Amino acid sequence: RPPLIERYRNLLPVSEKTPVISLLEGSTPLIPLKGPEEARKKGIRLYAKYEGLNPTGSFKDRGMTLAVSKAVEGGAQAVACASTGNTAASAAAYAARAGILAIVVLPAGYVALGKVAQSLVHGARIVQVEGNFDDALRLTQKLTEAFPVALVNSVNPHRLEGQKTLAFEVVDELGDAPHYHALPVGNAGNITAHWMGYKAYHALGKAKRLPRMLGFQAAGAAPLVLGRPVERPETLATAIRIGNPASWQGAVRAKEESGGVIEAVTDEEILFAYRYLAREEGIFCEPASAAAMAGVFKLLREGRLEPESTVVLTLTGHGLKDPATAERVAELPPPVPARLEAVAAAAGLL
Amino acid sequence: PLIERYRNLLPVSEKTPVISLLEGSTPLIPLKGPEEARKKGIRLYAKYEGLNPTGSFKDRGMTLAVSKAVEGGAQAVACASTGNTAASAAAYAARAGILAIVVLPAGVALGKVAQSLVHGARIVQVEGNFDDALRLTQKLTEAFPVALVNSVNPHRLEGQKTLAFEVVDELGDAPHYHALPVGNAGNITAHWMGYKAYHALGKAKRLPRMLGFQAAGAAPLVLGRPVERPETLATAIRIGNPASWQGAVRAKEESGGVIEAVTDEEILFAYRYLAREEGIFCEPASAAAMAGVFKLLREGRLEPESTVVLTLTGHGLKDPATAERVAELPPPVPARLEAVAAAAGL
Ligand SMILES: *Cc1c(COP(=O)(O)O)cnc(C)c1O
Ligand SMILES: *Cc1c(COP(=O)(O)O)cnc(C)c1O
Repeated sequence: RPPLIERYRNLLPVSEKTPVISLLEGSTPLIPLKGPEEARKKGIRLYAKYEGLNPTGSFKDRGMTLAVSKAVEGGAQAVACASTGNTAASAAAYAARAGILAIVVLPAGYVALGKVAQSLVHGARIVQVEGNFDDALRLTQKLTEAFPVALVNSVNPHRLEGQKTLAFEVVDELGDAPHYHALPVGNAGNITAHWMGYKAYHALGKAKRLPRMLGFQAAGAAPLVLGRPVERPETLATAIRIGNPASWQGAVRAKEESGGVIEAVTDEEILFAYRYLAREEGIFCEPASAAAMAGVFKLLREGRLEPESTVVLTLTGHGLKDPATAERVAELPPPVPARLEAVAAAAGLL
Repeated sequence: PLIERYRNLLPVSEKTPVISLLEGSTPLIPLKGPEEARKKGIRLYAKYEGLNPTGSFKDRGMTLAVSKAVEGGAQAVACASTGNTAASAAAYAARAGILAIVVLPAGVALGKVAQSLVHGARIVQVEGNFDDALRLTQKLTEAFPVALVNSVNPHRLEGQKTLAFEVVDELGDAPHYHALPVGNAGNITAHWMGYKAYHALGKAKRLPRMLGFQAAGAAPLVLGRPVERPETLATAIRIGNPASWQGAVRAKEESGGVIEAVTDEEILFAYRYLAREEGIFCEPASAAAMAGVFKLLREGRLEPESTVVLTLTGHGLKDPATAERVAELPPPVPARLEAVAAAAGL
């Protein structure tokens, strides 16, 4: 696992003066999937780029390594965001690695300790303000303008450049870009970066073809499917519970230029794919990440994937990011006497 | 795949069905410090096993144990524990299309087994104690087509030995010292096996001194006798009678290393240090390895200019309870730039 910035140095906005703040993120496994049967019946091969195996458990590490490295190169004493999720955790981990502050501004009483616990252990400075979520974003902006603090939010150009490397790794591995590439779409910075990576590698000549990007959003938070912002987003897939994507334009360009789509999958569909990956492929990912697999199931049922094609799915986060969704009251059989036969019977071996 | 990468050094053949989640090949992250180490030119590297498919190094052993189990036509794998072994076993069982059985004493925080459950593991609770569950799992794997995938399965040790191969492959040689946590001691046994094997190959031009560490409240190998009431927030190494006891002692003696204890406070300190200073979030049991290095460092027991590798066994995401316990949310401040800057430490 080389530092991501070093693996693609000549293709990234870095110089010899750029301080490489790396946790050896990237270079994640591209697991060939066994099925599903719907796909095998048509010679369609699926590969899961397992981004949950990045340092903080999310693909965001790809963008953060570059963003914090550049921030430091600029003399920044800290980075900031107004996120309560995987962004804050990634920012905090890299800030810690750099020896600088990670600042997260949020409306008081909004988040639970459990959700920001990861970023806090990394020493994140979480500032709850007595105001609205608009007050937090705003105060964040001014912090970035009055002090040496870099904003590492969704639109940070460096986060997008770093996230582009995922496409590079896929082509390096497969020998070419896949026919299709599915992934979840929240603020849409990831699908925008994926498309950037593919176009860049294509121009470089390492990728002969360009994949059709397949973006999927939860039905309850599908502004890019609906073609309008969603004021009241909702879904068990927290990572993509977004009503106004920050990289809206980037997503639409990626979709259009790649000849792809951005469609919706229901929470039931997301939950189904979530279970499928865990029980059938042995891959535990976040519900939002599962949306990508739900998306492939959807198009397979609709007969919209060409036979004999290759499909790559970016499973964005690790299942451990959201234990709650995995801890529904199990309702396990009652205990059995400490007798072997009883045990084998309970284990279903008889 | 790990099994393919080290095919010639593992007990496999063309007949072995490879059940892999592409585990292994984890990052060997060079640590910035601590200062105590920089002071003596002692370089530290963290082999981050928390980035394996299920979040712990055990996947190294599980891929081999399950693959061999299937080679023998096993209809299932089983273990008498909660936590990482259960989760790793369940994930690979799912991958292979066979059952994962987890036998536990009756009377169980779903968090201890939620990860194995999401993979579809079958939990069987028996009305008896820990020994009854283990005794029953043993008899179960002897009578039925079920492989026992606990710390003493020989295939798990062989698979886990690969960690040493990778460390040598990347550094270009074996390190002067290799620290890691010790629960059932299968991991330290495997690490030594790996170094010995690479030594026979000429890959390692030196043998590292193995430095094992246990939580003070669960340090049987440090006390020379079993602990009937093991205690420690470091759940993964809260083991009173290590199943791979002799293997550990041999690793310690033959390598000229040690197996010492660190307190829960020292473990939390190392845990905070890794995340806050190196940006590495690991499970508390894993931090005991860094705690151990901190200990020998202040005792002046690590040769200057030497290389020290630490196996951080699991990912911090494995233990949210401890993370929440350590985390603290500051009180709200007014929504004013000066109040925010002040609180952000600017
Ligand atoms: C941030 C995140 C997303 C959403 O990605 P965008 O670039 O906002 O579209 C999806 N899944 C996970 C696990 C994430 O962390
Ligand atoms: C299993 C485990 C240990 C203990 O390893 P032993 O082989 O039992 O010595 C330590 N840390 C983690 C994260 C583990 O999963």
